[PDB]
Parts: sequence; structure tokens; C-alpha cells
Amino acid sequence: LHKEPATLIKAIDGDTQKLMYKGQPMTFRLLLVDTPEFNEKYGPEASAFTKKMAENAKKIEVEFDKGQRTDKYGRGLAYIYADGKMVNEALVRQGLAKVAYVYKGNNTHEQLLRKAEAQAKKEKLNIWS
Ligand SMILES: Cc1cn([C@H]2C[C@H](OP(=O)(O)O)[C@@H](COP(=O)(O)O)O2)c(=O)[nH]c1=O
Ligand SMILES: [Ca+2]
Repeated sequence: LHKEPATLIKAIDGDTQKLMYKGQPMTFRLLLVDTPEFNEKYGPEASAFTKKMAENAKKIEVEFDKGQRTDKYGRGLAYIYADGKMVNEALVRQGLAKVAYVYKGNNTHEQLLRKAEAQAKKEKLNIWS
């Protein structure tokens, strides 16, 4: 997989954000994770965590997997990096997302993320508290 450049247009919630990619505005949905909706427990905390990570970053990058690059809603499906650190992994490591939506063909980072989930659950963080 390869990282490609993007810039933040605006935060949306824990697992979606509006980025500019190849010069066009797109909503991205983070691969392999599911944050709570803003109206659910830890939804606000997730939204804040992703908003902070993306807004503080000097460099945002998007990395597509081997499979579908857009979902049925027209959202881009990617791993997103904020100064080289993966947002998807970070959310999971903090107990603010669960590994979820693991579809064959787009699951390159599955075991990285499951290792993070195990550590979050071991620490009883957030969702696992
Ligand atoms: C993460 C992800 C979600 N989806 C679709 C599946 C779910 O469909 P349904 O809308 O029919 O439930 C929805 C969940 O996204 P959200 O968690 O953002 O709601 O997004 C994909 O198709 N591919 C993906 O990789
Ligand atoms: Ca969600």
C-alpha cells in the first residue's frame, strides 16, 4: 500500500472526515473501525479524538487498501495518517473504536488493529471500561 497526500477540509465524527484528495473534496470513512455515533456513549470523545489528531497534523495522508476505494455512499475508504500515525489504529488503541467492517480484499491492517484493540481492552479503556 502507498500513502498519498490529502488535506483536512473539516472534521465530521470519530470515523469520518472531509478531506481534499487529488484536489477534490471527499468524505472519507476510516477502514476496519467503527466509532460510536456522536449521540452514543463515547461518540463525543471519539469525534474529539479524530478532530484533534487531524487538525493538529502538519501532514495528512490517505492510504487505500487493495479493494474498493469508495463505499456505497460515495465515501472514500482508507487508512488515514496524521504526521505518519494511523488514525484508525490510534482510535482503536484508545478504546474509542472497535475493529469492525472487515471485508475480504480491504483488510491489510486487520491484525495491526486487532492487536491494538486487545491492548485497549486489557487496559479497560473507554468503550471497554
Ligand atoms: C467501513 C465500511 C462501511 N461500509 C458501509 C457498511 C455499512 O452499511 P449500512 O449503512 O447499510 O449499515 C455502513 C457503516 O458505516 P457507518 O458506521 O459510518 O454508519 O457503511 C462499507 O461498505 N465498507 C466499509 O469498509
Ligand atoms: Ca460509526
